[PDB]
Amino acid sequence: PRQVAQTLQADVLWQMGYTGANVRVAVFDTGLSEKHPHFKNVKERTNWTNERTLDDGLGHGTFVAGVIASMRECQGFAPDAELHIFRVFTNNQVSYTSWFLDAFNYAILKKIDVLNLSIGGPDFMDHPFVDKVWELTANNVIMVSAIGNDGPLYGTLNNPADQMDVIGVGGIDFEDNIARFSSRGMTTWELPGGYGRMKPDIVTYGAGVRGSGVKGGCRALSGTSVASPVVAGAVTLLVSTVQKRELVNPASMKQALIASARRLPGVNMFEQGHGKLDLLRAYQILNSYKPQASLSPSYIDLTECPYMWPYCSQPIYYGGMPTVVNVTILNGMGVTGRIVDKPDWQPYLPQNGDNIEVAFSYSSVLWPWSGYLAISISVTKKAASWEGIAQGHVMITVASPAGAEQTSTVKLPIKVKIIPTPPRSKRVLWDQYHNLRYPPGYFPRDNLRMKNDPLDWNGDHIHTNFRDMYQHLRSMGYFVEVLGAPFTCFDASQYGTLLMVDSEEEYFPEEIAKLRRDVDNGLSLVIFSDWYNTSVMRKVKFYDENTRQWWMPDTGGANIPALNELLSVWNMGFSDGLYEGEFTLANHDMYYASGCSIAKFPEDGVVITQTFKDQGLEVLKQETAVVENVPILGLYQIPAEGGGRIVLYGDSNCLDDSHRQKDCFWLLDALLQYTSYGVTPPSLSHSGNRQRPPSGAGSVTPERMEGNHLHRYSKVLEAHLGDPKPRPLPACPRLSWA
Amino acid sequence: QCRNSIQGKHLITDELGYVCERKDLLVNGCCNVNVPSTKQYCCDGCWPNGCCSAYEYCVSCCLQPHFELCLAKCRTSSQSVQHENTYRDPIAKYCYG
Ligand SMILES: *[C@@H]1O[C@H](CO)[C@@H](O[C@@H]2O[C@H](CO)[C@@H](O[C@@H]3O[C@H](CO)[C@@H](O)[C@H](O)[C@@H]3O)[C@H](O)[C@H]2NC(C)=O)[C@H](O)[C@H]1NC(C)=O
Ligand SMILES: [Ca+2]
Repeated sequence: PRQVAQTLQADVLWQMGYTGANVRVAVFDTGLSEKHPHFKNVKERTNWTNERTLDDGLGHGTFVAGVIASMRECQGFAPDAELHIFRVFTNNQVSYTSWFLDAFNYAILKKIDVLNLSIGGPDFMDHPFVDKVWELTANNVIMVSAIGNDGPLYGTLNNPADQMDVIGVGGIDFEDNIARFSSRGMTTWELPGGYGRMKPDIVTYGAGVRGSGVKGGCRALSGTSVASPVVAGAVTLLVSTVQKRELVNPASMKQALIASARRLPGVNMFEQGHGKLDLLRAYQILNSYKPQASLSPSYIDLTECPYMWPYCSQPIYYGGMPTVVNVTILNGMGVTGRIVDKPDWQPYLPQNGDNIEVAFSYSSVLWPWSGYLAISISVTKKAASWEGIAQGHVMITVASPAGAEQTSTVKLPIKVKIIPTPPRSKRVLWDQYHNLRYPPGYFPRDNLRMKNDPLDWNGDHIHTNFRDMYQHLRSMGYFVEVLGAPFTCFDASQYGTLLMVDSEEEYFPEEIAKLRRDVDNGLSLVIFSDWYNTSVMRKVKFYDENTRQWWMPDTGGANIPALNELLSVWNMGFSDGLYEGEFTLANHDMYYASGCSIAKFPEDGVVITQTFKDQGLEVLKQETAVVENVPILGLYQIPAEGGGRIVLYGDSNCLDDSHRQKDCFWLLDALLQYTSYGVTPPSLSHSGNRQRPPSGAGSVTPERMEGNHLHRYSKVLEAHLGDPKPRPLPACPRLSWA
Repeated sequence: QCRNSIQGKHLITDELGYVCERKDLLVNGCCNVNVPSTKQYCCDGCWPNGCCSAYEYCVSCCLQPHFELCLAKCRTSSQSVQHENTYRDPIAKYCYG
């Protein structure tokens, strides 16, 4: 049978006397048995749950500990590792963040070198937890964490594996293929204004790996909760191999794993990281390593890929939104660093490297053991018609305390592709600014049937849970840039269409006025709405165990009252009735997951309506009812000459990737064609499902649920708690190109 | 040699009590006493209830006339949160009493 440790040539390092000796490993899991025979060096087991037992009822903590440090019948990487067992989950995999805080305090107290966290969470706004993790890494704790078992959907990264100071470990099968369960995508802390970093850091074997059984023997498990312990054991063995232990810090260890990693062919860097763990090359790199700074990715090649997806899925032109690469600076010279000067952007005149201007944003202090360097790359005015590879290198001098500063000068190659600006139509502005989501507040699932996932938490970015939709658009020719700022902060003459999908945010009055001016000037709007209903919202309240609190939705599927405030300037509106069911449009199947209807639409709209199920009645009184002629989609061209277009659709799940049933990528393509070219889509204007556009007369308009708390998580509304009002319009972000 | 609060993004507190920026940290782990910004046992930002906006100032106030004890007691813990994921005092999340 398979031996995970042997397959990664852990034996070749066992022959050298390096077996994880004098390396402290902590396992944050469901616990371990008292006298498990697969371990010789389990120092202590601690229970931080409310269940009165240190033992492992599920067998997960035992398997993790075995993979890391098993000696019998299925060996771990570091048999001589000092195992520390932290039972912070119950038999059902339930853990309170306060228990995590206490356990992490304990871990820092014990000075553990490697910490495996196989089960994370989507709540990266759990500020006590994230502060604790930063505190942990700052204290010289190499934290290996599983990126999560919520793949292959992008935007599914789990905290703390998504932190710059934590080794995120994804899962491959023993054939070196990324495991289906393995989480993917960029970090989403930085949305909407920013861009996400590169995760996972590395990917190792996490499917079918044999590990210790609860009482003995071995059994096969799967998940990044399995890949994470493999990397943790490999890191423990590597720590034992290095001669100078002072050279071993989270940054140096991460850098050894990053440089020695074997790049998987055909896998983008946001699925694999730098590659699969290579233990022997990692040993060699640690052997030759000296304290230095480095960059993840270490080069910015918007051409070389699939490794550099999404950065190669489109080239950069003039007038495009700045291309932001969040480069993780790994500084092995000290826990705190400092960028010495404004990084020196040295272009290459010989090969046309001066067609790029690179602005730099970055940490004032590089901490803990790392930091960020957001490089905003923008073409110049001269290159607005110049195709080609612009090449330069960004020289970053990271300095760290000693007396002389530990100057590490790092070259960041920047090899970007450049093209002339596309027409208005090809450029699509995806609205990220008006998206609200979990972690912060309870924004319910866009599909009420999906009881398993009751939160909208996958970022809703074109590279996170709309990755399939974005890839579809790229294959369709659309260049999809992201609006991370209010409507007032983008040149509407650049874009033919603005795509607002499952928007939960409010709107500034200045935002509404500017958007109306944009629409009159030629900007188009594609508003993929989602369900809203005060009664369904009240019935869909759920008990969050993490907080031990009864959560009510802050808004429905989409902020239908706010969207109606925005749309009132065009006489349009949305209803509050829940509707659902399979249907068809222009010979294409569909699925209305959980959406609202168009309560109010002007007379000249090219509307389409069909029959669905009154899912609101199902939610409230568990009854059944089919609703005749529920308008779900509406088209409207503004009469003003050179005016925009507005498409209204009631559900957002046909584009999301979370739990897709059917596909409307065809319909979104048609709607973008409508909003960017004017030609009417026959799939809806010659459809037999047309009808008189509604009027909203007599139908009570949806209202914000009494006592809602959306203002607590709104960039637009102040947390006034009494008649909340929009904040003053914020100043548009600006960059000083270097 | 001084046992310094390794965590500090900006500040550092040694076993003596000096709170110093990260630019004023000596090789032996001690803070730069000569620089005026290095004041020891500084309770700056510490509210009367015993909570401070900075972990290192929390440690320094906790060291007022135990270094590991102050380091541990000033880390955000179970009692520092309500509903498990929100501070009972975000502006003073580091409490020594
Ligand atoms: C690259 O990734 C990093 C890590 O996620 C991003 O760092 C975050 O950047 C924001 C900037 O908006 C920082 O905001 C903070 O705001 C407070 C407000 O008082 C300010 O006092 C802080 O000094 C800081 O500016 C945030 O702290 C920071 N987070 C971390 C962990 O460093 C960064 O935004 C990304 N680069 C982009 C999006 O260009
Ligand atoms: Ca959304």
